[PDB]
Amino acid sequence: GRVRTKTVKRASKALIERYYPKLTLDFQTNKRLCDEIATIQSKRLRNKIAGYTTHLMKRIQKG
Amino acid sequence: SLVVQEQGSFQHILRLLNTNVDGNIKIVYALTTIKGVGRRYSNLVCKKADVDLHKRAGELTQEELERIVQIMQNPTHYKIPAWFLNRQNDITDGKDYHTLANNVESKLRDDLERLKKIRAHRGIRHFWGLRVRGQHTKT
Amino acid sequence: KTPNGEGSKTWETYEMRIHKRYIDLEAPVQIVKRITQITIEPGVDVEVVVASN
Amino acid sequence: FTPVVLATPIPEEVQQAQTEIKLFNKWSFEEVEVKDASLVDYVQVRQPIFVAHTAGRYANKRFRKAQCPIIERLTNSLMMNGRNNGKKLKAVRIIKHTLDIINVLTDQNPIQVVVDAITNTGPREDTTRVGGGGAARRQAVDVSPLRRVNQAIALLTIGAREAAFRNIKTIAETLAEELINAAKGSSTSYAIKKKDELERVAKSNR
Amino acid sequence: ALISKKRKLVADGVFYAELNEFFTRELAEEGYSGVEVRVTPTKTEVIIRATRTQDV
Amino acid sequence: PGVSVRDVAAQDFINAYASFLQRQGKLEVPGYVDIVKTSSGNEMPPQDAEGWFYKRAASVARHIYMRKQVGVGKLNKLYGGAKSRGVRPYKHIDASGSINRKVLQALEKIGIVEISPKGGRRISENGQRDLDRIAAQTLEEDE
Amino acid sequence: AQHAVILDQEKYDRILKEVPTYRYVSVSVLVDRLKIGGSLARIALRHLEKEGIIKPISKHSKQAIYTRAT
Amino acid sequence: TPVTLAKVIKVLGRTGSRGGVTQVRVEFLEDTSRTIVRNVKGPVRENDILVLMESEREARRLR
Amino acid sequence: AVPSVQTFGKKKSATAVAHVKAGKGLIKVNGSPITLVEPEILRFKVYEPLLLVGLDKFSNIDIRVRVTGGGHVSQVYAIRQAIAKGLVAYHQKYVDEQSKNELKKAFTSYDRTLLIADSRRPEPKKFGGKGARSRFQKSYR
Amino acid sequence: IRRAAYGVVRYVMESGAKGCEVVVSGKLRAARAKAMKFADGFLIHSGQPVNDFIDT
RNA sequence: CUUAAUUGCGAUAACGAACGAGACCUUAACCUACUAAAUAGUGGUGCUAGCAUUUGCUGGUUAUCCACUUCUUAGAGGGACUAUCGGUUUCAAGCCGAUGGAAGUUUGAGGCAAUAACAGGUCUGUGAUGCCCUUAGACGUUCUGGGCCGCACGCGCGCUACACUGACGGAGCCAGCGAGUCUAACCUUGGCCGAGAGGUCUUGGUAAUCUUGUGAAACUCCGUCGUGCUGGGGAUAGAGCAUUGUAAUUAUUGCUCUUCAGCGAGGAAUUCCUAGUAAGCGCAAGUCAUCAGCUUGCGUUGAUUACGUCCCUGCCCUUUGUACACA
RNA sequence: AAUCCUGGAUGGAACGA
Repeated sequence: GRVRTKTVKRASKALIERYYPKLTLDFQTNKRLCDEIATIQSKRLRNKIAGYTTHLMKRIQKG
Repeated sequence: SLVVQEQGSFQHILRLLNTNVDGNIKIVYALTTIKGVGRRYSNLVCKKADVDLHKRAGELTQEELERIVQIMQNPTHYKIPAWFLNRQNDITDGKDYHTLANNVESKLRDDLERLKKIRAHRGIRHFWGLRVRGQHTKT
Repeated sequence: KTPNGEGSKTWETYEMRIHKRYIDLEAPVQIVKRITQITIEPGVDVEVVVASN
Repeated sequence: FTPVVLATPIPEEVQQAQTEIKLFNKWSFEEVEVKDASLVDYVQVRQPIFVAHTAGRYANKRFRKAQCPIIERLTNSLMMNGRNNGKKLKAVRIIKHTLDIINVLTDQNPIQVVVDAITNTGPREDTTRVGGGGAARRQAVDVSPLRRVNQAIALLTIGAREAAFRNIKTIAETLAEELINAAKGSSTSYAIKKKDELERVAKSNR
Repeated sequence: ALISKKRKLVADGVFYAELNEFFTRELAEEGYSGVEVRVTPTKTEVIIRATRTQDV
Repeated sequence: PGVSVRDVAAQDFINAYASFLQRQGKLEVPGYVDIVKTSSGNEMPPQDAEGWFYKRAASVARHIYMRKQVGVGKLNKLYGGAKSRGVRPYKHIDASGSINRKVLQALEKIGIVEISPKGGRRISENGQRDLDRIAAQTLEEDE
Repeated sequence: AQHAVILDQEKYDRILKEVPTYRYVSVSVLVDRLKIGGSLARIALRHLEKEGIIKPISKHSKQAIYTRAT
Repeated sequence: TPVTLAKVIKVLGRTGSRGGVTQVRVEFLEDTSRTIVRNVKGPVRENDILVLMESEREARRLR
Repeated sequence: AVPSVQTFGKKKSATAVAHVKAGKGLIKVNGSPITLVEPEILRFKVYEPLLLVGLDKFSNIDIRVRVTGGGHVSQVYAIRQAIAKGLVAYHQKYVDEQSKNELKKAFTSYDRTLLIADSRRPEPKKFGGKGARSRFQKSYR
Repeated sequence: IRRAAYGVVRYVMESGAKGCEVVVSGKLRAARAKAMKFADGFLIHSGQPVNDFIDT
């Protein structure tokens, strides 16, 4: 099962809370930005966080 | 290869050395029907004799059969290498005889009874009817 | 895993890694003894040979 | 059709068929077609193939099995009973000889003969034990097309196996006569006998 | 001399372990934490990390 | 266009070259032939038996033409198989070394195979020419 | 150990008369007619393809496949 | 040899003791607009076609 | 110098390297012709890359293949993969990407692991069994 | 035993650990064994962070 | 409601925390982009062999070079995050399908793995150990020799098998995980002798370089059998030849010939298993002077059948009843 | 612009410490 965990969701929520005038809807540049911006200790977490931020950005743009 | 038209002189019980050797099969295994000889020995014998091994046993006229039997009972006289034999070195006389008869059973029994005479462990186990080649007798 | 025999027959593979490198250097001998007295480090074994022909 | 000779000499005689329309060097997956509706989804024909080895991943999701070629499924069903696990090559050769024989007898597409055998051996009704709570009865239920074709293949291969077992007749010969006597409703084959048994048992239990 | 690298490194490990047990049994009073070995040319040094450097 | 032993199927080439060696009648046959099993893990002698030495000779001639250097132990590995060890599981067992050794010696005698540097036996240029001409005749058969 | 090791006069005639009438001929068929055993079935099939009576479409051992000729 | 085909339109739910039987809503091409509920043994996709030996039936949920 | 490429095909162990240079038709394997490979069945499996394109697309080149590792079937699949990949590599580097797309479309409409390698690999063995998922037979008394 | 273990825990968490744990197993105040278990702060049991951080 | 998951959405007399799970680590799969590499390969050029000769084809070659790194090794990195699209869901967490992709069941397999307990196993692993016993015709230590293998029987793992998708005899040749000699005698190539096992003269390797392209088997090409307890099952048992070891006798093993048993698919009962898995097939290591039918791993060939249910055996949560609490 | 509608069950044996 592919349910995201609270570390991922909370980090994404924070990144949206304080870096919304950045963070395009694209996973790739969101990922590179996560690298630029957060001391994440693993590529896998970085990519999961980027994916969830992208998901939240999408369902922000549509409401 | 091609199909022959063999004729009804074919005999299909023709016997050698006190055993009803079957016919209508191949001669090597027909001979393995005999005691004391097996597939390897029979093939060697029928090779040393100039014989068509792709031919059944009810063929093989009697001079051929007796040449075969002579090779069997006196093998070393036809350059059979003497490691091929069964009762090699033969503690009665110290020569290499091939036991191909009911002599196989008689000599089996004689070996057992001389072991019993000298009171060998192998002979005592043979007496009681147990296993003797060094096996677990739990099963 | 167990000292004794009782239990589910559980196994354990321990493993050691051994990494190995080699370099070839066309050197004069003063630099050779300089570079053998340089670069000493724990946990690493160094071998040197000359005239590989 | 005009040959293309080449430094490495290809056999032109079969280069013809090679670079022509596609088939197992003999038999087309053109005019051959499944006689029956209801099971025109579970016979792969179109796509075609060359030979029935096809090291593919079909038993993965749910129905790529159904998209697999029936000939591969026959080889796969022949490859069983312990001493024949693996030996997909033996199975492919057996199928080669079997289709050769089904062409020799009954000049026809043996692919079509096999398909008719399958669709005529597929049992269209089967029994299941309902629960109840300790004393329940068999209930007649319908049978899906996929289970129809699977049980068909199983029955054919098992009949051929139990025939050829301890008999001079070769497994290819047994499979051939069984597929023939199943393409026709001969009622001499293990497959159709079992089909009739199951169907009338269901009729009894309804 | 002239020993394979596998057995060489296994021997290094067993040497470390034997030294560890030895200094554990001896330098108990002295707060023995651990050891380190550093092999060099001309010399091989053995560092002993312990609490107090008065008794050792 | 030119031909080699790599251009001909192995079974047909070995049959042709074994028949050629049998018709030429000049390799050797040792004398303890038709009195051996060819492997300790076998259970019967060969069934050809007015032969099988030209077959083994043709096979190792093609094998040496393929490789660089083979020795006797390599051929014992190559011609050995699974020994049925009665009621215990099977095992790979190398073939009879005396057969392969005497085949290699007879092929040195007829001049197909030469001794090699870096050990083992090598194909000779005479044997290379003979094998190529036999392969030419082999695929010449099908016209 | 049942039947038909060697023909010895007449199954030559029976073979040469009857086998061009079949649709499919192989060892198992010649035997399930309880004619010739398997060894002679192989031999006879080689003989008949030699003479050109039967049309062969086999390629290897352990399964022979012959039909009529025309 | 009267036999009736039937196209599946709604796979309903799995049914039976061990869960090896599936309830299916079927609509058959000759005289469509006459839907039935039946039970089936094997795998089913919807838009699949059945072969009913009898159509004068209607299954209940097996227990 | 002469135009050439080199590609590879894989199936579980068997890397089959394929050099493809400009030539005059010649196709060959471990040092022979593709008419003779093995085991008389899967010769059509190795021919498959040659026919779906149409044999005219080889007269101007020289394929040479070499294999190691695996078994007979694995090596067959490796060499057909290698032939296809070498062909499309040649048609990329020296012929137009349009014809490349055509060849790739054919080989991938077929796609029994012809360009893309089979991702399957052996699950390891684990204690308690002769194999990975299989377990020994327990008794209960 | 309580004084000893809690003194260790105090000294460690003063030294600046994220956490400690002291298990004392055996015969305490009786014959039948009992494992006392003392702790403070934080602790992990799983993963590579065990091999990295905790010292046992 | 959802998830493999007290995993989340969220609801809310609870708030904010910790452990576990997950994260993490290792391995397997992708990279014609980086760093390179006679201890891995390739190409070409010399020299050389055979066939063709008209260019060509298949080979060999250490001090012939020169160039390169696709294949092989690694080190640093990248890559997948269920991406995109469409459905479904209060429209949230999520789920389903297709597309592309090396890879779309937490990508696969594992490691680490909570609280509380069992009066589980183990004093025969420990110079880990309390108490008790024994402590110099000593259950201390050591030497000789036997036994741990002993048989009317019952049980549990397993190995061969009961045959023509099969045996045999020739022609089968394609693997991967490994290990290996110092004050030594290990892995052994090549040549020679011998039917065989194996013996002898040299050589290489302290190892990506030598054993070893571990040219393993199953498997494919040709034939011989031919349905018969048969030639395939290969137990017993006789005789002989070697090897290991001080010593092989109740046979250590290996080889040769002979003897050629039961077993024709196993009631009642019952195990394991859903994909490169089951099964078949062998190989290395472990123990080891020698001896595998064992185990641990490796690869080779590679199916059928579900993609569910709680009916049997059990597990988690909630509610409920209890005269139970070593439950 | 046509247009009549449906929710629903049971199912044997199982002693002891």
